[PDB]
Parts: sequence; structure tokens; C-alpha cells
Amino acid sequence: MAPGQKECDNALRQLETVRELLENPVQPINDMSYFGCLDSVMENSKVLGEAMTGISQNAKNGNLPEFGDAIATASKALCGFTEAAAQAAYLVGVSDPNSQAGQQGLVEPTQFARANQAIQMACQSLGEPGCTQAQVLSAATIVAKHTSALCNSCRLASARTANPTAKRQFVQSAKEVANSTANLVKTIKALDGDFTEENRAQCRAATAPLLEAVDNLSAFASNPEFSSVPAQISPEGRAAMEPIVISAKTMLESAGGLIQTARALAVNPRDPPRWSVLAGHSRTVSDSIKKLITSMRDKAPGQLECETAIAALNSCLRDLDQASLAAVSQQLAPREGISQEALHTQMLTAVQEISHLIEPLASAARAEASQLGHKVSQMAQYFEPLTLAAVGAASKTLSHPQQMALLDQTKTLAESALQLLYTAKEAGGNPKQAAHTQYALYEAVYMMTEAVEDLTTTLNEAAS
Repeated sequence: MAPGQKECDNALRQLETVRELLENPVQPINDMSYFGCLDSVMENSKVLGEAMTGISQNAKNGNLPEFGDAIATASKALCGFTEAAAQAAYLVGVSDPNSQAGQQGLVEPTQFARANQAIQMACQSLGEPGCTQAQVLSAATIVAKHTSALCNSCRLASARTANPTAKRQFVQSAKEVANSTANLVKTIKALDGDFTEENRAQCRAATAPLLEAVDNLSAFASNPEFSSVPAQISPEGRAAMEPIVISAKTMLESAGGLIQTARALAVNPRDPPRWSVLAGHSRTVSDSIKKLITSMRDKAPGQLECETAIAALNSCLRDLDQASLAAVSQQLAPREGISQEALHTQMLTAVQEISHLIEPLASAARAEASQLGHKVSQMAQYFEPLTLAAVGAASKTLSHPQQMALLDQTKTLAESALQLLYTAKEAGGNPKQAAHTQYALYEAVYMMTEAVEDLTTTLNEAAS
């Protein structure tokens, strides 16, 4: 009854509905790439933060219309977070080696069912007698987005099909959905500088042919002939997606709590206990979002492999430090059963392989996230044979200064490789990371190139 209560009511329903995306992410949620998911959570963080400020201030000052605007904006941001979270979880799950992505059909029935549900909610909101101006706009924007998505999928489906009857039906259904929503859009435009009871009644009337067309499309699209095979996600994939899922669930739970409390406060703002409860939920919303973003970044393509490569390089560094400390106290035992020449050849071979991987690695770090993991693993693998050969070669180097110089120079190469790996992990193969990492990447490549040259020179002098 009271203004602002309906908005809180709709928000709670929207948060409960969007939570379903999190229960079993075995199909794509949308068309976003992993980097798109990350961008969306960053953008929604800003939007939700401002909306949360708006909720509190307008409940406190009794500005009920703008309180409803703030609840609506927060709900949209939270659904945004969840869609990005669920999509990220799906992409994580399928990319697992032991996981099998399901065959894509002509359409994804879950996306069709979701769109059907979002259109119903938006249409029912337009069918409300006490619906406001900014509520009509958000409901109108929802309808337009989901009907466009539905029509686009119908078009591609009637192009990818061999079945002539299905071809004609997807085209026909698209026509009906499009013609329906066009008729609704016109009635919504008629509201500008008018907004009368006679006109809101025009809009309500126009929703019925849309709902009917959408519900017909949904039925028809759920036929076994069209549906996708849900993916088979390994127990490991499930484990990797878990942090992302848990975080987004905690976000939704505490945001529900924030809204329930906000609802009472809008009615009676003179209530210190409830301000304390609202603040509690708010801090938990923020913590959950931080954990969600950090969880999602852990699972971007190439991130685990950078981490694994960095661990392997650090293991090589420990070996080199150990050999260096043994050398200075004359306690480095000479490597048995292999010659000085053969050990220098193993070093040169490894150094040449590392050298060839530098620029390819940087280009992946720069532009191609799908390559990065591989290049980082290839680079790191060569450091094990190099370290063993260098420790061996040093152990048999007759001059003490030269023995120490060989270890020092091998260490410098390893440390320059570490700096490149850390920089590549930051850039992550995301073209939009350029303005923050480009000069650091150039520096890291320069330092690596220099360290290769210096060690190669030493190895060339030893060959002479």
C-alpha cells in the first residue's frame, strides 16, 4: 500500500528469481566472454554502491519516489552481478580438461525460459494501476531487450536449420513477437507528456498479444529437436566454480536482508536498531562483492598457469641460491658422470629455447588470453633443465670468480623471467589492460633479452 513497499516487494522477487542461475550453471547464461563478465562486475559495483547510498538517504529523508528508484537500480545491479557470476562459473566449469561441453542445438531452452519469465514480470508490472513513470521505463526497457534477444535467436535458428517446417516457424514466431512488441512500444511512446488512465490502459491491453506470442515461442522452442545438450562438468570443474557461486549467493542473501530492513525504515525511519541491521547487511554485501570479484579473477584464462609457472621459477631460484652459497664456502660438489662441454651445451640449448619464447609470451600477455597459459608453461619448463645444467656447469668451473659469475648470470635470467611472468599475469591477455601494463611489459621483455645476451656471451666465450 505505502509508496516504496511495492518496489521492495518486486526487488525481493527479482533476487529470488535470479538466484536460480546459480544452482547449476551447466549451460551458457548469455554471450559474454570471461573478460566481459569481469567488466560487468566492475561496472555494476559502481552502480550498486551509488544505489545503496540512495536507499539510505531517501528512507531517512522520506523521499519515497526516489527511494523506489534506488531500490530498483540496486536490484538491477544485483541481477547484473549474478548473471556475470553464473556465466563465469559456467565458463570455468567447461574449460576443465575432464569436462565435456554439450552439443549446441538451434536454441538454448533455458535462455528462452528465462526471457519468457522476465517479459511476464515486466508486463505484469505494466498492468499495475499505480505504476509510476520511471517504473514504466524500466519495465519497457526489459521487454525490449528480451524480445530482441528472442527474435535474434529465432533468426539464427531458421538459418542453421535443415527442417523446412522449423525454418518457417522460427521466422513466423519472430514476426509475431516483433509485431507485438512494436505495438506495445507505440503505446508506451504515447505516454510522453500525457500519462493518463486512458493511456496506461492502452499499454496493459497491448501486453496480452505479446505475452501470448512469447509463451507460444517458448513452448515450441522446448521441443527435443532444438534443445542443447547440457554440459558434463567434472568434479574438478565443480570445485573451481564453487568460490564464485558461494560469493554470489552470499551477496544475494545479505542484499535481501538489506531490502527487507530498508522496507521497514522507509515507513518508520526513527529506528536506531534497524539502522544497525541495515549497516550490517550492507557491509556483508560489500564483502561478498569483493570476494566474488577476487574469486572471478583467480579463474580467468591463464591465471592458474601463471601462478604454477611462478612457483616453478621460485623453485629454480632456491636451487641457484643454494648452489651460490655452497660455491662461496667451497662446498659445491662437482657433478659426476657428465662433462663440462655437455653441461654448457645443455645450458645453451635451454637458453635458446627460453629466448625464442620471450616475444611470443609478451604478445599473448598483450592480446590473446587463450594462448598465455601455454606460453607461460612452456617458458617455465625450460628453467628446470637450465638450473640443473647451470649448477652442474658451475660445479666444474675451475676459476672461482667465473663459477660465481655463471650462477649470478643464470639467477639474473631467472629473476627477469619472474618479472615477465608477474607482468603477464597482470595484463592477462586482455587488450584493455594495455594502458596500465604496456611499458612494464616492454621493460620486462627488454630485461629478459639483456639477460639472455649476457649468459649466451659467457657460454660463447667458454666454447672458444
